[PDB]
Amino acid sequence: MKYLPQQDPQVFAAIEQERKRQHAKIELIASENFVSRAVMEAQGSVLTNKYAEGYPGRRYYGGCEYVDIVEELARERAKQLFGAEHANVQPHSGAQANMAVYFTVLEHGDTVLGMNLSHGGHLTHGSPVNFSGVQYNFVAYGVDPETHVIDYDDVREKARLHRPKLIVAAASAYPRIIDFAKFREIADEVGAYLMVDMAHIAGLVAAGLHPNPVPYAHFVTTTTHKTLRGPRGGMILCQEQFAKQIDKAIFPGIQGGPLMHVIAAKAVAFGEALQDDFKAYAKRVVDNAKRLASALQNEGFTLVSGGTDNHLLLVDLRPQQLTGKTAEKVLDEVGITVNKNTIPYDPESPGVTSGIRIGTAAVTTRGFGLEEMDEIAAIIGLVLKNVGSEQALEEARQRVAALTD
Amino acid sequence: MKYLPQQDPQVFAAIEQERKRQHAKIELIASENFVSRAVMEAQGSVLTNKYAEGYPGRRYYGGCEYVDIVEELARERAKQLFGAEHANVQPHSGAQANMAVYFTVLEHGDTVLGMNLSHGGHLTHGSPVNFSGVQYNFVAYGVDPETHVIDYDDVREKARLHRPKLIVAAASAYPRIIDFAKFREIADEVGAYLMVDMAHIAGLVAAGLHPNPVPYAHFVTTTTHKTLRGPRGGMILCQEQFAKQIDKAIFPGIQGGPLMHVIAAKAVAFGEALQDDFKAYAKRVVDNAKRLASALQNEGFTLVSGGTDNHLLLVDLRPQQLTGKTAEKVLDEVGITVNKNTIPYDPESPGVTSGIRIGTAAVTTRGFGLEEMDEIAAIIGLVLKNVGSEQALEEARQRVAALTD
Repeated sequence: MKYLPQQDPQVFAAIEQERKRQHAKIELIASENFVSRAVMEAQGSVLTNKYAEGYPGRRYYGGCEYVDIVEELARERAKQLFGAEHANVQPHSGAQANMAVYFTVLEHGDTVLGMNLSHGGHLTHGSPVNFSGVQYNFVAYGVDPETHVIDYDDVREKARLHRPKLIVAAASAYPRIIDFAKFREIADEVGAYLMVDMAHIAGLVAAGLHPNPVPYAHFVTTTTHKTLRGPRGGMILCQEQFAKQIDKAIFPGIQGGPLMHVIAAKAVAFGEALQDDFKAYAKRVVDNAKRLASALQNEGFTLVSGGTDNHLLLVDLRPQQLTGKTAEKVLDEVGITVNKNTIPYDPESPGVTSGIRIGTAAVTTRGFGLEEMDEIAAIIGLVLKNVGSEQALEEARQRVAALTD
Repeated sequence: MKYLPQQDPQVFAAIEQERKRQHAKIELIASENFVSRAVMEAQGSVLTNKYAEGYPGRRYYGGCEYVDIVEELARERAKQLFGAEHANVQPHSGAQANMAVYFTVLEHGDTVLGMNLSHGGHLTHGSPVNFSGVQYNFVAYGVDPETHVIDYDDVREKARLHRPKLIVAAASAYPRIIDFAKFREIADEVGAYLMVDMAHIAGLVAAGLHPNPVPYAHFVTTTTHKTLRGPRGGMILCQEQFAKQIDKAIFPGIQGGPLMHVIAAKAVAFGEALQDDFKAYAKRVVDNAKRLASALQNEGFTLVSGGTDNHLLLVDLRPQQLTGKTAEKVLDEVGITVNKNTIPYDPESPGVTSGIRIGTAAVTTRGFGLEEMDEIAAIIGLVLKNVGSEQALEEARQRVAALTD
């Protein structure tokens, strides 16, 4: 940076702290990643200056010829990545992407069927303190109490009982492949739309490592910043039949001016995802997660569902008589970043939990491989089996530093 | 830029076109401005990588110590700028800032009283194709048919008749000072909350050139990217009594992860606005608008309300037998960027209009003064009085180029 250090020493010092923090820690928050310098440069461009309400070639402001090129690049590359008939790259976030789909097909008070939030469903899939649960009548399906795999007969029963207008599939903390074909079959049985929120798994889908929801779902929502490794924001994919309605839902429905610089950054990220090396990256993410899962099991940990098919895993800490809150805190002390996370049928509150959620997307981006996964698991074992030993924690600290260099 | 040109030639070429366009044109879109290089660098930082749901010291993710510093800098500087008791710097946009306030105090179907959209009110102040008009029951007050000043007796009558839960003051196309004291008096009479959407005038308020709504309003919303000259995004100000509710409305209510890099950019912009030179800048904006108004009147143009108290003006093109659409198009041909805009009591549709909206914030940022305002008015006169003369348009083109260098 050249101008920020002089203009704003306070902001610059804090940004520098954050940059150094991102290098020093072992980042295992499953929703996080590290964007490329190209993505960041696009976000830091003069495109922030442009009002561009509307869509390419159909804007409500003059002078949009070039931001139109940028938005169309984003849309076309997204369609190439996911094989979708239509893309809307304007959503400000995952929240707004989901909000727009709900606004498109539902009226206030309509019934929606989503994944149980404490089994892996997201805030925007019906929390009573979120617009989703306040605006629409959410009901929930669960995972099997033993296998922790989505119970598709429960999806079906809930759908047949409650008769939702919309069914939502996908999750913030589900470690297995989701069967979109079965969701669509159930949706078809009850005459419901199917929305798939692929936010977490989007990069894996792009790389052919998770089944693609696009051919099965009426609407696919996603963030651009998780396994897709792009800037912070949202996106909607859908068939041409819903294109006009979806676009109108984003604008003039729920947003105003789009963030053209972020949209540029989206285009860049999609371009990166189209490359062969991104496919190799995504395979390493999944390979690393499986290796980490196996290594943690070797350390004596129980995993929700018994492992992972994707980028993330959930440790059930009940065998260790630890809460997720306790584990999160102590791991923070040694430089490992995880989230406390409810496990299916958790006896603890969401503020406490019996689990920790871990993902490999970020560490894989920084070049971690199988050997590093073994060591991460070993350090987690050392820490969680010796929470009261400051010497154990100091050893962990040194081993974490050894990994981040 | 260093990495983008190599990684993504297509995106880079389009960004470069846009950068050059921003230099070449006379930018008179009233909602636009040019951010500093420091603001852009903050947006292009690694802060995009950080999930930070929640608030400073009260986050749902570990490792937020430094993004907390950044967000608190934004909040404290905003409070210093506007004298507000509380700031929420997380809203992704003006849309989301307004959305959150509505979510805080209203239930589905509640009556809200806002400015007539064709008299200057914004999309999010009750358009039937926007969430505001779909979710809540909007009624409207108007300006006087002759003076084009808000009719405060109409505000009062509408309030007493319809009994709104909330009154919204502020506008996207109102060239005069708004009397927030009168709005609060009316709000008090009917037991309604008062929200002021100061998006357009925020920089002028910060500079003491427009009365501050903060002491009169329960909630003040704004964008950060208009006269405030910051990054693209939203903000909410309110008294401490509503702080908790407002914060909960933004998260977990209507958003998820905030854009920490944009929040950094907000802090930077607020820091710039706190400086003496920003006050001088804002005075030049208002001085320039008054000069431009006078100069246009000298060219024979009629202005809505007969001039301006702020950064923007509205030309009533009926005396010239031109539509706003026609004027917008021909000015585009010569390198002057304006919006078609409905005038109060417009006989034309919103797709056609009888007016153009012009603002001086952007041209003032690039260093334009009073002499430049005279020349801009002269060029607009030359163009709009000679729409059928290609030689006149070519002369205009050359004079525009002369201004932008």
